[PDB]
Amino acid sequence: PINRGDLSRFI
Amino acid sequence: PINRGDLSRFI
Amino acid sequence: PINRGDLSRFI
Amino acid sequence: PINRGDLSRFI
Amino acid sequence: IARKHNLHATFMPKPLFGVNGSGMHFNVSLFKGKENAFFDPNTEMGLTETAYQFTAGVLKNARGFTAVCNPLVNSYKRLVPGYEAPCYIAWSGKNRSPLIRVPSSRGLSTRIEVRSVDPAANPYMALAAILEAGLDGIKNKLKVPEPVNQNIYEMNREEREAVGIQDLPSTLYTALKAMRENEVIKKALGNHIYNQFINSKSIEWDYYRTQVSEWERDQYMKQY
Amino acid sequence: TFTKEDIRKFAEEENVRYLRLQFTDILGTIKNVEVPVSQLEKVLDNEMMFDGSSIEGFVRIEESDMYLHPDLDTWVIFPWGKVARLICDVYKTDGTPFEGDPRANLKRVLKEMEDLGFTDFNLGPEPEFFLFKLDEKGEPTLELNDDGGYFDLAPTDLGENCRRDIVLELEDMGFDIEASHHEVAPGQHEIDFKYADAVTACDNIQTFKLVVKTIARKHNLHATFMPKPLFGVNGSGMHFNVSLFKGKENAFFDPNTEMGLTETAYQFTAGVLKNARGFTAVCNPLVNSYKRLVPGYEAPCYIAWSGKNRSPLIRVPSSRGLSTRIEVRSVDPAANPYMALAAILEAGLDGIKNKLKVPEPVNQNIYEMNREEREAVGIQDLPSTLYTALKAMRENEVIKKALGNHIYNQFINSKSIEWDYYRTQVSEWERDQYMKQY
Amino acid sequence: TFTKEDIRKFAEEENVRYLRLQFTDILGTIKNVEVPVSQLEKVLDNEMMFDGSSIEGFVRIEESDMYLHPDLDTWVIFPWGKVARLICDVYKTDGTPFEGDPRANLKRVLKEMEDLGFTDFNLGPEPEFFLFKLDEKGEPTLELNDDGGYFDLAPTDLGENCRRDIVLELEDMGFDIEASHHEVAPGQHEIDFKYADAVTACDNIQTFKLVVKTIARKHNLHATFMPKPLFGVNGSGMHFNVSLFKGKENAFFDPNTEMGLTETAYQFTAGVLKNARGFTAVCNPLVNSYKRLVPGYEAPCYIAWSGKNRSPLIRVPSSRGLSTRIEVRSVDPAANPYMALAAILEAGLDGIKNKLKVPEPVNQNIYEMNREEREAVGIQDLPSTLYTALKAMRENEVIKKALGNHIYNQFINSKSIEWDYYRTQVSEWERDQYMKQY
Ligand SMILES: NC(=O)CC[C@H](N)C(=O)O
Ligand SMILES: NC(=O)CC[C@H](N)C(=O)O
Ligand SMILES: NC(=O)CC[C@H](N)C(=O)O
Ligand SMILES: [Mg+2]
Ligand SMILES: [Mg+2]
Ligand SMILES: [Mg+2]
Ligand SMILES: [Mg+2]
Ligand SMILES: [Mg+2]
Repeated sequence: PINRGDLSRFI
Repeated sequence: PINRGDLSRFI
Repeated sequence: PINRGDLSRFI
Repeated sequence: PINRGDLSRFI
Repeated sequence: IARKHNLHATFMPKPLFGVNGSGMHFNVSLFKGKENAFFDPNTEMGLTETAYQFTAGVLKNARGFTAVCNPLVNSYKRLVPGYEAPCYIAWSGKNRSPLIRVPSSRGLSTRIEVRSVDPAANPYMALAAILEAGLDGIKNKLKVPEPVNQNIYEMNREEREAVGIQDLPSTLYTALKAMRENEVIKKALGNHIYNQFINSKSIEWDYYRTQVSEWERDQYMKQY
Repeated sequence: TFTKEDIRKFAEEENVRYLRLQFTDILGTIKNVEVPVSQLEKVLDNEMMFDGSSIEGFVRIEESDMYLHPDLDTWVIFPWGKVARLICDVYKTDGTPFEGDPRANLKRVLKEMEDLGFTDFNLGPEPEFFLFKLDEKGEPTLELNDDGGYFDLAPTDLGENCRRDIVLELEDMGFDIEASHHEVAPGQHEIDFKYADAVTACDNIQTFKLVVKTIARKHNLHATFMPKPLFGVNGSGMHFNVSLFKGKENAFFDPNTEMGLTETAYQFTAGVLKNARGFTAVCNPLVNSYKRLVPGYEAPCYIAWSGKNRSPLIRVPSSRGLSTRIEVRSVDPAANPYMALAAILEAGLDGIKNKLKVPEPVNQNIYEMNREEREAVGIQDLPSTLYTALKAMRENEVIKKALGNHIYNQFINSKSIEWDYYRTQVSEWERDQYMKQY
Repeated sequence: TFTKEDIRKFAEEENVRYLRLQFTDILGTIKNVEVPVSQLEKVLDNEMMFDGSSIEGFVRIEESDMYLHPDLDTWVIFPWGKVARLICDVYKTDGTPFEGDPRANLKRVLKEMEDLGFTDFNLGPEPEFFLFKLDEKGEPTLELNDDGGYFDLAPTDLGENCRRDIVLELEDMGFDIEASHHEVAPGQHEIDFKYADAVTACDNIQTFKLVVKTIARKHNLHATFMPKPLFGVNGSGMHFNVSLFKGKENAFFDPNTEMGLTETAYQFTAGVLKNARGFTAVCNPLVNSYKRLVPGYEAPCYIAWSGKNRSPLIRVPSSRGLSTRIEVRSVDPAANPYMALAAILEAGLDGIKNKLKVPEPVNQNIYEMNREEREAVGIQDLPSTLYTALKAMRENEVIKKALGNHIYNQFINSKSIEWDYYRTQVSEWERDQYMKQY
């Protein structure tokens, strides 16, 4: 995902 | 990645 | 190394 | 030292 | 034998997250008398119109028998992209995760591979459903859609549906919903087996849906 | 502004009993000489002597003798008798400033900038830091102080509120805080300063780091400015908003063009983009720094500028008028503020006096682009490792001119030694991937 | 040599009940298809089908269908019904060999070498490995099996003697062992083979790795061929002693010159030295491999040849006559034997048919030389990281010719992905150095 940093809660 | 299953060692 | 004392962080 | 590998017992 | 070796053998479709699941791909072939009905000895591709009708029928009713071929709640955790398990209804001769694959073998060994079956499914019921779908395609003379190739990897669900590629059900609840709307699966299973399977799976899903998962407690309970 | 009489009066009324003569080395570490207040006169006479080789960091060889000349305008009293500090420049025994002092180097760069007609170079930093919990033994752990998100109200009001205490203590010390907020990663915080002149801005950055590290210890926490302490979450950056001024007037502001950017601003950003690979090592001096420069966490990975993009190297904020500025986002909080600011200013001036043409700004249709197409368009990539960053730095003349020969050589030697020590280590990742597969 | 009738007789008399159709991928991993002996006929008809995309390793996308053609000369029965193995080549559905198979690529390279007048390319490897102790759970620990030194008699006679058991089991299987000894680092061992033809030598290397890993597990140990499992001690190498033959005669031997080296040998070593940076990635394919390529542990770090030196890239042993050979010391046991041998042979042939002039051999007065003076003399350095090694490999045409387009592209993609995953990790060294100093 382009916004990997913003989805850190799911990963 | 398309081949996520083959890259499971790195993740 | 000549300055062994100053490089103690790396050793 | 040049022979660091041979002096591993001391380091 | 696994218990003999101080091990535990499991046919669970997806025991571990983030790794490949377990499948039970079915290579099926029809025969009418010492002769494979799928083999065309004259065509370069080597597939009979009967084989095309069979795969068209299997593709047509794929949503219908998904619940029988994937009967567990955990089964639909295997049907996620990236682990070679099929996620949409398509056929190909060379693709990463096609629902139906046609192996390069010909002659008496030509066959059609259905890859959605997992080892937790009942073999008799899954085989009956697949055979009934194939026969429904055969006796309706359905036209098989175009095979998919490498340029489907760059396609969202909207474009895939615009082309005509339907998606497999993503949950056991929606799989049962789809199964309740298909007549071929009911004909394959018989009324008694159909009703008992639907009741059992509805009860199982009802028990599963009320559980509070650890994922919910990790995501919520501090953010809300 | 302060004079000797003001310092004596402040010492007398406030009962100052301890003095910290504060300076910095080429690695950005805050160094100091402690003195009793009875030595105050000797401090004000520029007669305090110290090694001076400590400026070299860990590559120092021979002990020297150098004098400390305090800057009276940097006087401030800590709120924790009392302790006061003075930021001092380092002078050789011949009365001339030491060429290895980053503060003197930045002053020299500003002085040479003043010959181009510009009078001020204002900097506003955006330093981000992490707060970790301490264990029973007092060592830092890997658990964060909270679990908030971007602009969250995580440390609400009661019990630690370390960020609020830091802001209030900085305000009591005489700082100018613009705003503060929770950062994207859990336990990550950001405090923003109002713009100030270059030397004052770098001094404020150093003092802010010291104050944050003190107050976090007061709250049983550990504050770190490490660029990438944790894998898989956002890193910490120190974005620099810079602006040029030639006399009560922003040189980047165009009051007629609807864009509002002067050709001088375009030349400045063209020069910064041209030499971006040159000063990457100075702005990202740690091995860990290049673990932040990975895609997906808003850190810049290639050389481009934009007004609206996820991770551009240079961003132009929508503000105009006297507040128009250019934001360089590759800087991390571990960088030396004086050296990084000098490098950025030198690159901008090199672009200005060469009348370089700024490339086209990037927009949304760059997200779907491989490195080959990006290079075909003309977008270069930042160095991915400290080794390659040093390789690029050795090929740039602007960075050498900005740093001076002494600082340039010492920095290159120090970073080469650090990389050499890092490269021989066997990581846990290697032991996990191999030793069973091979 | 064996035929179908010989295989059937061996299966009948020895009561073979299990067959292993063995092959390898581009990463050197030993892959196999298991079969019951009742399928033996179908095995001998070249009709066994399998995926074939497994040859691509972890970058495979789509499942293919490929045939296994066994080589009857590789038949051997394991000493542990019984289990037998056959090494098979991979063929496409059109009856032609798969271009992605390293064994077929090496065979093609040898076939094209045969057009130059040379008939045989003999290889003797020197694989070194480490033996670690297992814990209660059966996982490998970091404790070594013994504490011996160079050529020590550490595992004396009673209790494990894993090296002796490995040698004896290999001898029982029909191998040709020259000698074995304890290596420099504790728990490190080396077993040497007599020279054999290229394909047979690589097959023997694969079988040796399999046998060592099995027997070490038998002795409650873990055998690893990782290039540098432990920091501060010697790494493991797989030095390749190679020799060219054009008809019952060594092409490297000069019976008249006092040195005893033919101009062909000088051209071969010149070609290997010229393209050393090109094939470094293939010969050192792991990230950990370049942790072995550090000074002080006898691993080569720069491109040079000598007859007597601590760590030359190419060594010429004092043996002459039919045993004269050239030793390439940069190869590590984690490398794919077929690909590394093909690259070395292609570099040597490139030197031969271009009549390159070998540079001067290095001697004792190179130990006191920095990299600048070494480069001024003409000694290039090997790539220090896998990233830079891939960069160098992308600029060499000889390695591409040796590997073939398919293998070249797949190897580059796999190694780029591996390095990309490695570079984003935050190491424990970074957390030790930083997070308190910054
Ligand atoms: N590539 C394979 O044969 C594995 C298939 C995969 N396990 C699945 O669930 O279908
Ligand atoms: N969005 C933000 O302000 C965070 C920036 C991010 N922490 C960086 O490293 O640049
Ligand atoms: N002296 C030896 O034979 C050991 C060689 C050393 N292990 C290497 O990595 O090359
Ligand atoms: Mg299959
Ligand atoms: Mg921020
Ligand atoms: Mg910003
Ligand atoms: Mg050896
Ligand atoms: Mg050797």
